[PDB]
Amino acid sequence: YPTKETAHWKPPPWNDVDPPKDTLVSNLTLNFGPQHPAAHGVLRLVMELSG
Amino acid sequence: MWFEVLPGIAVMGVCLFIPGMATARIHRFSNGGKEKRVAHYPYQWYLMERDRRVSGVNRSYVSKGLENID
Amino acid sequence: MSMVYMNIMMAFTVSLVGLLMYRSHLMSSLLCLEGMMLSLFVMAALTILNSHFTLASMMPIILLVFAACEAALGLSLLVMVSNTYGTDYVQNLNLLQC
Amino acid sequence: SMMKWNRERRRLQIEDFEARIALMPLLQAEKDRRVLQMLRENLEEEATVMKDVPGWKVGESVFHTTRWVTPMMGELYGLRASEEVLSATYGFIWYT
Amino acid sequence: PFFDVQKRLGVDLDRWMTIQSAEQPHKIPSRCHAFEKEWIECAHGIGSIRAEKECKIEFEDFRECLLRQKTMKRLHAIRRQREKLIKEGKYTPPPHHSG
Amino acid sequence: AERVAAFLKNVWAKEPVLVASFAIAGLAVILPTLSPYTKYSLMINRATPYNYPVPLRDDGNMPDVPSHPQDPQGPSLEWLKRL
Amino acid sequence: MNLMLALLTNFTLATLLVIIAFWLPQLNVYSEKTSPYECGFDPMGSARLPFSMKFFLVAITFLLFDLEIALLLPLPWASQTANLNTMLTMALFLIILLAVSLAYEWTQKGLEWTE
Amino acid sequence: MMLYIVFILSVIFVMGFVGFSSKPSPIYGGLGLIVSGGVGCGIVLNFGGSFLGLMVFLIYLGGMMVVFGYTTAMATEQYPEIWLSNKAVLGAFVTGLLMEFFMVYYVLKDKEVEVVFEFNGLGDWVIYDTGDSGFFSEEAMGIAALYSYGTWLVIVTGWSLLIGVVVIMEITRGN
Amino acid sequence: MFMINILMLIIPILLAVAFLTLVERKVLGYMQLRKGPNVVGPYGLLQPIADAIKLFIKEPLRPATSSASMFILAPIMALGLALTMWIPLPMPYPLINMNLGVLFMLAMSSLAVYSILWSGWASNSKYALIGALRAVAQTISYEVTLAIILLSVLLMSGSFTLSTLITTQEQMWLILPAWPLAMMWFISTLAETNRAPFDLTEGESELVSGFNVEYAAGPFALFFMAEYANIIMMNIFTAILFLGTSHNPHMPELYTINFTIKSLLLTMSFLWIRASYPRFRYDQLMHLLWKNFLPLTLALCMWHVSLPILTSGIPPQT
Amino acid sequence: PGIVELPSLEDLKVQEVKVSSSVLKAAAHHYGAQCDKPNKEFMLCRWEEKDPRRCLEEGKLVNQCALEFFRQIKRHCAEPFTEYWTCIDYSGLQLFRRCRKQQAQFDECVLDKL
Amino acid sequence: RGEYVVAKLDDLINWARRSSLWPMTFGLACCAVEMMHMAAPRYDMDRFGVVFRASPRQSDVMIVAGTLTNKMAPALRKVYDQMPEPRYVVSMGSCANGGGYYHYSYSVVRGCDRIVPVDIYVPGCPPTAEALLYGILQLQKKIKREKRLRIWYRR
Ligand SMILES: COC1=C(OC)C(=O)C(C/C=C(\C)CC/C=C(/C)CC/C=C(/C)CC/C=C(/C)CC/C=C(/C)CC/C=C(/C)CC/C=C(/C)CC/C=C(/C)CC/C=C(\C)CCC=C(C)C)=C(C)C1=O
Ligand SMILES: CCCCCCCCCCCCCCCCCC(=O)OC[C@H](COP(=O)(O)OCCN)OC(=O)CCCCCCCCCCCCCCCCC
Ligand SMILES: CCCCCCCCCCCC(=O)OC[C@H](COP(=O)(O)OCC[N+](C)(C)C)OC(=O)CCCCCCCCCCC
Ligand code: SF4
Repeated sequence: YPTKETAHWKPPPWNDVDPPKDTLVSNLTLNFGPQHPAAHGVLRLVMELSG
Repeated sequence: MWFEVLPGIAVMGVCLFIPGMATARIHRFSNGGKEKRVAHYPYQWYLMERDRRVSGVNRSYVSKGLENID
Repeated sequence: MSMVYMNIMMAFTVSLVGLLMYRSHLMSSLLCLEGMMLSLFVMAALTILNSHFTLASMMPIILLVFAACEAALGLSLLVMVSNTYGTDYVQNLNLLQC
Repeated sequence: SMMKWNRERRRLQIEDFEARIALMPLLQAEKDRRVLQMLRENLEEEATVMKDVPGWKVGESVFHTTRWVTPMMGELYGLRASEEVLSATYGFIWYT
Repeated sequence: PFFDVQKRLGVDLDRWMTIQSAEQPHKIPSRCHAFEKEWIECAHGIGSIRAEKECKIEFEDFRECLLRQKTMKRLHAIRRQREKLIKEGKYTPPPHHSG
Repeated sequence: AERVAAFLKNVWAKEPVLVASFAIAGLAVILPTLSPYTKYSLMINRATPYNYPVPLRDDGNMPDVPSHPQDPQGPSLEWLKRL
Repeated sequence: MNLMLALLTNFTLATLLVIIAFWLPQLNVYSEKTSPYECGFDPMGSARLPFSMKFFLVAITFLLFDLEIALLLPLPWASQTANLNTMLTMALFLIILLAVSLAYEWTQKGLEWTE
Repeated sequence: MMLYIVFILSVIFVMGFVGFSSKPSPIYGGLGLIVSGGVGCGIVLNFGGSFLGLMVFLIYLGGMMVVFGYTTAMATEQYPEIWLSNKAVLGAFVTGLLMEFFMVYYVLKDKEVEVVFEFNGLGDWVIYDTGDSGFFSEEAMGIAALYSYGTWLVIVTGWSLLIGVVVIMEITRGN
Repeated sequence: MFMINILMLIIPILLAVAFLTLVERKVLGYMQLRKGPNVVGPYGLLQPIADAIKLFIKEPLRPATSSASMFILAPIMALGLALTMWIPLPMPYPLINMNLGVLFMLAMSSLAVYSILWSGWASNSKYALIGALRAVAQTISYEVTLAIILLSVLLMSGSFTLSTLITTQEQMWLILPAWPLAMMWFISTLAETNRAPFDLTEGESELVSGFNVEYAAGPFALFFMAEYANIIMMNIFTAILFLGTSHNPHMPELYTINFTIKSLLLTMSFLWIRASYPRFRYDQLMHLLWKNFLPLTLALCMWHVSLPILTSGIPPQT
Repeated sequence: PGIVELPSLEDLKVQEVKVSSSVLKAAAHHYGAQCDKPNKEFMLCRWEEKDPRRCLEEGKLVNQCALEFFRQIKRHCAEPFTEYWTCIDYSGLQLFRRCRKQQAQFDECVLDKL
Repeated sequence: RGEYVVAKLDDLINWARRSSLWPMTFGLACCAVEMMHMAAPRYDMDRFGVVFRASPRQSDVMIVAGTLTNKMAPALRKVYDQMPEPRYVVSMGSCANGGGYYHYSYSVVRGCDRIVPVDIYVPGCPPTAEALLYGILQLQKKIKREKRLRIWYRR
């Protein structure tokens, strides 16, 4: 029984599997140096970290 | 030399000795020269609250011997 | 029914009302489930300890054991929700329509 | 060594418990009089406080049975000072 | 129980903790042991329909022991009356009730 | 007996912590069922008098119940004083 | 009374030390001084961003094992019972099942952190 | 007065509940549940159960430590909400304290209050038992009976914890 | 006289912590072929006094991005809880005599973790956050092992009372019957105190300063004071647990001298270890205690439940 | 319903045993050997009657026999007993272990003189 | 007298600050190698109370040991700014003093004193470990002669 509310409803996938969402992995960027004991003084190591 | 490290250990040792000594001596002073009564279970607490009443001065560490029965 | 039972029973009601009114985070609602278990533990422990119901003294412990299972189970589902949408928002959990 | 000393510790415990078992008849007899004395003192004082209340019956029981019911803390220390009520209620739990 | 496997098999799975007047470690009694025992023995084998009316006296005493509603009301009246008399200087507390 | 010895040596060379764990746990399960002293642990616990020994009303027909604590009747703890 | 007074003294001393720290010294506050520290260069993003937990499975398992200490800690009192045969059986059964849980997760690569 | 310590702890117990029930950032909600766990331990500990009070505090201290790690991984945003940053959070926080105030105000004034049940305001100390136990802790003897009396409880809880580990691995496998 | 007893506990503790910093710098110095503090005072005896004054007259800063109430609550909680773990310790008489003292210390040690988590989170800094989440991993690593190691020992003592451990070791130290448990316990106190080789919450060479990277002046000193008061306490706990001292009720001072020496030596071993070993990776610390200590602790827990039963050596309940 | 019946203060009047807990514990073993019959009589009354009001008379004979017990110690073993319970009184736990030498002196006096 | 008291308080805080100097763990170039040898056993800067700490928020002294380039200059100012006061800067070596061997380079800052204030200049290329230690003990004497409280007392 179509209504205004259910006009944009569409039948679910034939196998219950929805498409995976667009990659939104947010890696953490960290300045490892230069003022860092293990950076040997003048190294600015920009690291993408996951955990 | 290494024995120049000892003065810093002696001061540290004296500081660790005081807490134990102070508690031991303060308990004696607060319980008439005896160990503070240990009451881990109600029976021991029941006897300590009976000591207060028997003492007649509201102190559980004041003992009453055979001189108080006649 | 002393004045302590009022606050304990009010704590359960607050955590129940807190669980039934979601804001956004699934984690915020999981805390309300663990809050409700805490109220039930305290209320049961008080009644058992006051009535000297000796054997019932283990019931509050058995109540915490199964509160952890639910809490761990709720966290495991929260991991999979986060892995699918990048957040623990409950508004994303709407693919299934009543 | 550990199991030989623990075995000796169990015998020292039985001796300690038998010392209590020797005193319990004396302690129980004293406690019974102490509880009955306190209840009577509350009854002799409920009479004066509640002399004017219309329907009050001094010493009325809340139970249908005539069996002896162990008084709870409120009944026994109903009218006594807060100092002794504090020690009779939380004295043990707070003694550390 | 919906299925009474315990009763037939003769195995006691959870009956040992159902009541507070049952056997306890070191024979430690519950505060309302006598009241529960009386209500249980009065209402044994007669069904809850009859016990709800024929064992009403024992069950009301049992509830009084459990929650102490009537005792606390009685204490409240005595305490409230004493304050009224004292507030209007009409009653002197005795020594053993003060120290 | 040759192939089994190979398994034990292999684990003893690669997981010595686990070999000690299972060996320790195996002794915990086996020795109590064999020790002759396990029965005394039960008796010592039963011999510890937490509660008061409520006396029995004497109807005149209880020959095995003592009238005084120091009477020969009743359980004896002579075994415990030597254990 | 003693325990509560001991706690009040410890956290009162802790508080008074903090108060002195903020009111005794000479302060010169300006924007660059209180900016977040990232080794000299401005942080690239917010510290409040998600931080992936690679040991999430082991952290959930900690919740279940942390409840075994609640069940195991009564053992010293449990050993005082007259039912030693039953008590020792259920003590070992409970510990063994705790060990089988560890074995299952270990063998199924559950204790290995995610890549 | 110290005679109302249990009641005073139960007021903080509710205030902590309003802390996380208003649902701010789970970081601050976790703090609220720790305060309630701490005072809840105090309340139980004053009725004669020291093991139960210390145990629930111990379990919830580890419980919220895992929750803290999960909050920085999966329940965090750029501006974590405090009890003042949001009208919905602030509205529910002020409402909870006001109801606590009125219930506390009426119980301490009338010595009674009727909400579903009838509560008595004389003080929690009036219901304590006047007899002493023996040479043991009744709470400790009851908890130690789990292994001699609670054979069936040990099996079901033991099996539940075992299956709990199997289940969480299955749920989080992802394939 | 009870307030005087409290002050006669915390004040000497704060003095011992102050001079443990001197003792560590000189012991590390001589194990590194140098001297350490010897200029400020005779043999460096005034170095702790100079450091305390310097830190408390220095400017403390609240970072612009910090959560102030939690940022300032954390140092207060750390020092308040490090002083609270001394009140049940029998030396030989506890200030607060608890029937469940072992449980109380466990509960307080789990609550003191949040002085790290809230410190690191409230700072709103990436290195403070990485440091805070290393404390979550560390606690997940040792908590289960630590509690069951205590339980195994308490099955030979028979109670959770700390003063009972004195009676248990009246004939012999518990190091002999429980040397395997003493080894794991010692390592677990290193992990629990965030000490090298398990100093990961700070991890100087990796996280600059870890959870307290943003702390300055007095607030930093409170974290440092809490850190050093814990290692002394965790070694007093070890001496009571495994190196029991004889208690003569007429000479309670002899216990204190002998008990103090063992605590100093165990504390010196912490400094000895910090000079000798590298640092674990914090995922390697988790595998150390879950794959090696936990399998052994579970086995030893079963062994110590059965050994008293099969030898008729169950300790008394009271 | 009904009035709770209580004894008068004259029915509860009796000569108390005013000795501290250390005195009682020092003499407990001998006390339980000599005063068994009045003790066990009173203790049977409490468990059978279940009412402290029904065992007041038995509860007085417990007091009467305990006094006579200490009077006999006060006549023959006054000095050894005082040393014994002074040493038990010193310990916080009132341990028997630490007073064996003083216990022996108290045990031998009663054995010979009583 | 009030002047006497503030003089003694000044001697106390001045003593505490010069006896507990905590340099930031901050080195740029070859001059940091000579700074390592001042921490090595022969000179043992730790015995004077001088302890390195990595966090700028726990440091009292910045030793600019090496060359300062235009790329690094913003980083240096940031870490200097994040030092709680009182804070002192020691410039070590020709590069950090006035550019040294690289004075005329497109990418070198001609002296760290263009970026931060400097309290002591230690000459050399590199200064020997014993020459840096002279500058540290010269900084301590400079702190010993501060008159913070006396100047406050007569404002
Ligand atoms: C070769 O290539 C290159 C590198 O590659 C290596 C580089 O790297 C770099 C970059 C260089 C740098 C960043 C500088 C390098 C310089 C060095 C000196 C590093 C070399 C190696 C070292 C080992 C130096 C020092 C490091 C360590 C680990 C030594 C260990 C000894 C110590 C004393 C450190 C700290 C130890 C302890 C025990 C604690 C002392 C700490 C304190 C803060 C003092 C006490 C604390 C308190 C809080 C006060 C106490 C009292 C209180 C709080 C009050 C209590 C009392 C009351 C009453 C309240 C360059 C340019 C380079 O070219
Ligand atoms: C009566 C009650 C007491 C009995 C309780 C019953 C439960 C007992 C088990 C409880 C402990 C749970 C763990 C048991 C399983 C052992 C762990 C396991 O699953 O190992 C599987 C192992 C996987 O490793 P894999 O990747 O394949 O690489 C090595 C290959 N060789 O693959 C393998 O290769 C393993 C090979 C077989 C290992 C056998 C282990 C037997 C353990 C029990 C021995 C106990 C007796 C020993 C002590 C004797 C007494 C001193
Ligand atoms: C908790 C509540 C805190 C209250 C405030 C406390 C800090 C401020 C107190 C200053 C009082 C005052 O007036 O001292 C100042 C007076 C002289 O005053 P003046 O020259 O007229 O100052 C007018 C303003 N000038 C100075 C800018 C022109 O110098 C003195 O004689 C002593 C000053 C040093 C402090 C002495 C205390 C020593 C303690 C030692 C601890 C180890
Ligand atoms: S001053 Fe000399 S030693 Fe120092 S960085 Fe420059 S070139 Fe290298």
